[PDB]
Amino acid sequence: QVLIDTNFINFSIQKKVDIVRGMMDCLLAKCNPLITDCVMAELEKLGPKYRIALKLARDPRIKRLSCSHKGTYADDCLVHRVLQHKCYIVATNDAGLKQRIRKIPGIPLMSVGGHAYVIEKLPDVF
Amino acid sequence: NPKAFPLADAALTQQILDVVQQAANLRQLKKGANEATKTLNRGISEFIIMAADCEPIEILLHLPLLCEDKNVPYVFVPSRVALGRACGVSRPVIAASITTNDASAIKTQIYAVKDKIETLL
Amino acid sequence: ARGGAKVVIEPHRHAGVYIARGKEDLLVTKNMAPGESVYGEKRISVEEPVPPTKVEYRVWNPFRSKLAAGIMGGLDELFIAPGKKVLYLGAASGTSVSHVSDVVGPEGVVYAVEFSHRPGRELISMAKKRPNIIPIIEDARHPQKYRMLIGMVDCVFADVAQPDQARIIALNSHMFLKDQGGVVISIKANCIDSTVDAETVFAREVQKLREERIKPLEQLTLEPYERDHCIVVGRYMRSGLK
Amino acid sequence: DDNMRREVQRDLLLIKHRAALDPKRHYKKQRWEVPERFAIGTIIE
Amino acid sequence: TREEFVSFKAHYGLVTGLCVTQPRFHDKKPDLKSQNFMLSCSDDKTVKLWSINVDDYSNKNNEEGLIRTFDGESAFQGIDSHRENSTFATGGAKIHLWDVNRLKPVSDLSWGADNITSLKFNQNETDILASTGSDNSIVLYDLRTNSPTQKIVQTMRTNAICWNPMEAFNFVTANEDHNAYYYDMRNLSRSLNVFKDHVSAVMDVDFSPTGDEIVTGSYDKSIRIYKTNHGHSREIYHTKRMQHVFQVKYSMDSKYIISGSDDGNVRLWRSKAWERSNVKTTREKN
Amino acid sequence: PIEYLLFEEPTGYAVFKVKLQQDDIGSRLKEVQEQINDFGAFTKLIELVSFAPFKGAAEALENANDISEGLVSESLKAILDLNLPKASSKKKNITLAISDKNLGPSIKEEFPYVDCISNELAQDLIRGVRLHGEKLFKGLQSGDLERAQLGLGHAYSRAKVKFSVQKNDNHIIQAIALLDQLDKDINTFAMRVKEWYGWHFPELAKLVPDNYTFAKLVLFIKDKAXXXXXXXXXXXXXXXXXXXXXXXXXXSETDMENVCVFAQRVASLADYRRQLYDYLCEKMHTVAPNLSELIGEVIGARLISHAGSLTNLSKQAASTVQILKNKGRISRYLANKCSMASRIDNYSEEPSNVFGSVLKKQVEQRLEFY
Amino acid sequence: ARIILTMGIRSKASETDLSEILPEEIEERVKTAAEVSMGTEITQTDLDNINALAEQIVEFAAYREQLSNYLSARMKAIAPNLTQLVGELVGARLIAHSGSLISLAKSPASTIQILGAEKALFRALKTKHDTPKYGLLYHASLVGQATGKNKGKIARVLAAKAAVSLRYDALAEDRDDSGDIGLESRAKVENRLSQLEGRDLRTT
RNA sequence: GCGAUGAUCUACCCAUGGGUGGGUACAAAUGGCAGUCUGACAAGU
RNA sequence: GAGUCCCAUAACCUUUGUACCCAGUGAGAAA
RNA sequence: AUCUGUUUGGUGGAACCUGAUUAGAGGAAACUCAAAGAGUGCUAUGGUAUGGUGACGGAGUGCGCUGGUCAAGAGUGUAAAAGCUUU
Ligand SMILES: [Zn+2]
Repeated sequence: QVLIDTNFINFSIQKKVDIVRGMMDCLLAKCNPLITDCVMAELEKLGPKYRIALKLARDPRIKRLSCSHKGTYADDCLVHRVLQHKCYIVATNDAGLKQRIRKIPGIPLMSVGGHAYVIEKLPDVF
Repeated sequence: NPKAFPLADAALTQQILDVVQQAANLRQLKKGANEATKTLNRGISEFIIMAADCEPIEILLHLPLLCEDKNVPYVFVPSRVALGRACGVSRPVIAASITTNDASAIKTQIYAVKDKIETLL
Repeated sequence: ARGGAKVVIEPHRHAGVYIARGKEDLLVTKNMAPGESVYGEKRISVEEPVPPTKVEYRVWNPFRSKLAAGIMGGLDELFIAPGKKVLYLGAASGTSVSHVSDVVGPEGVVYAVEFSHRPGRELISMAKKRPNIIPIIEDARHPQKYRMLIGMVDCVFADVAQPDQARIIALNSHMFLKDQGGVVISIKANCIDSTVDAETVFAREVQKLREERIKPLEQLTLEPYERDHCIVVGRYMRSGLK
Repeated sequence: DDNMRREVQRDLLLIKHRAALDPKRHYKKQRWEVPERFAIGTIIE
Repeated sequence: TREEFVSFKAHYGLVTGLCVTQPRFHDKKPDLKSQNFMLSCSDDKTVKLWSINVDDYSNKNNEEGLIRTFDGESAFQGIDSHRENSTFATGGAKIHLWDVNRLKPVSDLSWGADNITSLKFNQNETDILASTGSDNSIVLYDLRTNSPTQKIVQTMRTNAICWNPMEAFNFVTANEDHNAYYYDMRNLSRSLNVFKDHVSAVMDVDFSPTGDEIVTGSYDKSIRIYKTNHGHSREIYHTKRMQHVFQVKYSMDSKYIISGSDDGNVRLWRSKAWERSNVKTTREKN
Repeated sequence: PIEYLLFEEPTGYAVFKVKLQQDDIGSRLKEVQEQINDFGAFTKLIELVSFAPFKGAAEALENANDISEGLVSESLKAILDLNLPKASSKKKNITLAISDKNLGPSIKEEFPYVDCISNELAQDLIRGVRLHGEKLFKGLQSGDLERAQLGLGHAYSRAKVKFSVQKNDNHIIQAIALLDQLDKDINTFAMRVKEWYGWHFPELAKLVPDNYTFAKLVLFIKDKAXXXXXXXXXXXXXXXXXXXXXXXXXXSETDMENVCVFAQRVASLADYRRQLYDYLCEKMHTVAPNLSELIGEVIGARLISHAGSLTNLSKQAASTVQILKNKGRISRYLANKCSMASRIDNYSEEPSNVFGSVLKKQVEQRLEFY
Repeated sequence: ARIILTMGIRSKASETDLSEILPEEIEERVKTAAEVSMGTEITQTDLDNINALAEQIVEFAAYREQLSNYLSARMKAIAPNLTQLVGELVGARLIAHSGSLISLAKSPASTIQILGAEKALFRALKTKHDTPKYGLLYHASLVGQATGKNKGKIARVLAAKAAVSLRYDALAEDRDDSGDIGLESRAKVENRLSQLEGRDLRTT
């Protein structure tokens, strides 16, 4: 169950990969990607010249799960959903968020590079 | 309304008693109602096989009172005799138990039966 | 850990709970009905000044009760209290509900709820020595059936192992639970979902609670006592969930 | 109260320093100041 | 609850308008209380009835969706139903009135052979219909003469209109020049007001059931509220997360403004920014 | 349009009037949801119209067991004849707000013009009625809810569990705790009796060892002495009347009448013991007869006391349950069957005597094997 | 127990009067608890041996009132000059601690104070501490009539005058047997008591 | 003509009889620990 | 001047009188 | 013991240091006096207040509302009839 940033969607479009079909290439197993409620509030707030990302974000295979916050800021919505459970697998491409999660033990971070996606802290890469 | 509820299906009688037979050979099966009572007190039982045709039905009926206290699943199988040959015991065992043991070659197979027991509940 | 040794009792940080600081420590709550242990656990007696009256203290076995480890693992705010009403779900016997009665004291009440008749029969006979326990033998999935019998409880407790555990609390938190009074779920990983993992169910049942306007305060895992559980202390906001 | 102190004071002083009573136990690190209210009692079985 | 009753993959093209009316069949009666009924208007020459299972009344305890489909010749532009006796017209290249019981339309109406883009019946004097035009026009219809009744030609085209429920002979319109207009049905020589507040084309107006206020949404990413009197917006609504509001409808208890957007969300607001959902005591109320 | 509502209680029913409906688009808000904890705001919604209390506690149980079915009782049918104005069946119904979806059809079955609403709108009002509680009723409720929940809570439970009081086993517990204190005291006061009666006749207690009959002859012969009728009630009679002539101890009068009432207290109390013994011998024959066939009524009743119930013999392992070459063999071989008899006593509804005799003869032949 | 012979079942409860047993507020109160109560019904076989504990409880208390009547005869037999002073129960126990009456009168006055409290006494002498001051004499009717430290000062004057009264009872071969010395002893303590209550430590 | 509805198993000397070793519980002891405080002022004007 | 009940309305130890003894394990015993 | 002298508890508390505080710190009383929080309890009830300014109310009367039942008519429906909708 993989959380998704704004930034992971934006660089997914520039690198021509599907989310669900393209994540399974990097990950090699089945995955259920799920955008939180804070993250969708960012994608709308990005505005008109990001609206093609906002179409691709609302896809019925992309799940959505709500949150109980007083804010839009999803960079800190996300780490708080990670410390309290540690079942998720964060998909980011934010520079500051990677440093915020590489200090957290045992959370597979996932970024996009070149052609396909890459994972970092999975021990079961292959 | 019946007292031997839940009683298992014919197809589930096979899948239970076959798991009983391998647990007999792996020594995770403890044989007898007086012995299966103890594993509920020790907390190490996986699930409970009970015989419906034993007379009376009430000599072993204390176990669902003891199991549902501790969230241990349980079934009824129709024959004490057919539970006997699954048990590897010359005499019909009217109540059996599967102990929790983590070095279990049948661990992936027990949890297939255990999940088909909680379906009945 | 014998019948001879004399033990210091000391009040816990939680009210109504008492620590038995001996050579080893014990968790203890004051027996409302003296002279009887309801499942054979070893009980402490003192005397308090007429000759001094006998006050009997009963040990609170961690491995028997899923609530019991969370105290002994350490919860910040346990919403059960010596004055408050408390709703209980899935009290098969007095394994734990006799304890929850003794910690709410003679003032507050506890509503024992369980569906099955033969464990419910035992719950009757215990409920006639403890006046707090009024036991309800209706199914917990249908709260409109026992709507006449319970009014405005202050914290529910959830020991159901049915896999529809979030819906069985929402129908008991919306209709009976006093607002801003906490919810102590006890999640068991195997009984909800055996396919997916232990930790996914914990991240799934919290998010199901947040759909029902329960902001969960903290989460404990209670691992050394019981294998693979959680108790999740909620709060029923209903109004300003953010 | 300040009566019956000695069999109580020896007992509580044997609990504040209970780490030394047996070299195989090794309890958690805590301080155990003497609480304001307590009631020493025995274990019925 | 702010959740869905049921979601329907209705049409392969765009939907163009929804309207809702419980039918009155000649054979039976579909229940007002246990079900509600949606009617859609598609791009692909298609009008489809829809049932809805509704959880309102606990009096009872099939037919969850799609009672019958109404096929046409031209691409449909908009819909509205007529509250008396199971009646609705469609917007298309030809507006043509429909019976619910009949698959083919009853009467084809046109002032001229031009496309027609949106409709709405009036609330009282129910047989009077109003019909827009992409050829910057408005043609009112009267059903009891089975005939169009008059025409007015504005400078730019009209996206949507709305009859007031309370006065029932004045209709406000939404025009593609950044302005909205309010008329009398008797005298289309003089608009009763203009509303000069926007910066781009208004896409929809809705008359409050109070009959005082008119709420409008534009191709500008903003929503205005004005009274019938003042001629200007007393209040502007906007957030960053909405873009180009195409559709806006006032509540039926006249307090909370719904607002459709291009961004895909249905944002709902309040009418006055201060009126609360609280029921207030006699000291606070005074 | 939620005009009337109905909240049920152990103290009868209530029919309220909704003065103002809370606004229904905005019902998840902080505002309207925090109004319902506030009694100043909630009063503007609700006025009491009716309150018909239950005629008795036994009628309450019949009515409280009727809601959980989903049906309509007599009174719940009868209250709605007053309060609801009669409306049409097809157009413009009357709205009543019901806590239950399931109760909904059973009202309209009886009252065809009434539409029952259980929205989250309507159920919000009924939950508001619980919170403000007795303040809405304006004191018409005589007594309180807080006592009424408790008895109706137990009576609803005892109906569905369905145990009779004749099945109860605490009668076995208290009687064993009573017979042992009678046995503690009957010899104790009789030994006090002789230590009173040693000042007058030291010889009769040698003749009469039984504490039940030694306390009767003190009632019978207060002084010396032949021609005694109940002293024959015959070998000891002449052996006492001659020993009454050969008296060694001393002789006041009120002090012996103290001992007369004191020795009266013994013979009445052991009369209670023989009366209590037959009760326990009968309740064993009622509650656990299969256990009573193996060992008997007395030792069977001892085990239930040491188990603390009849249940804790059924829960325990047969090796764990304990009674007292025969020790290694029979005391285990009976305790297996002593366990098994105590199972079928607990879990039958009316346990049969017949299987205990069947279980008895199996134990006999192993005693024949010895 | 007297209620059970009167009350019986819960519907017998409301009808039957409890004027004789706990009246005028509790009779209303047991009537209130009679209609709603969590208890079961009880059969007429189970209302036989609660219906025969209600006898055997009452016959004990009816015997005990005969039994304390018996000591009040024996007080006025043996030492009536004592039991006009301190009452029947204390003089039953002061003789009971020492044994015979003769063994008690050979003890001085100050050891008739602390005749009961011997456990706290020899603790307080073997370790240097303060002796208990009442003893078994504290449950007399007259020490309780005093207040404060005056429970000590009457506990001297009683144990003096009870030692005066005992030696007239153990060691007079002629007894007037009317408590004639003892009522002269009690009037001296009442003069001592009402002197000592009139004096007060406060400032006027 | 067996058994999970439980098979099996958990100090001395004396030729199927007893004494000696200890332990548990009950009851008794006029057995023991175990010895019965201070001694002249105080209160009022 | 001076600590009762926390039980000398006892507790413990010793001596005699009475009664008695050296929970589990789980599949073999009989030939 | 005119043997030694460590440990533990109690007293005492200098020099240096580190922390905090300051018109030096602290105590006792209450049917006192005065500021200010926090929680609870209380029917805490005009969604537009009374049936009525002789310009009034009561009683009857007429219209109007409401309900179910009967009957005709309309619509659907069938070869017809049955059923069936009906502001
Ligand atoms: Zn968030």
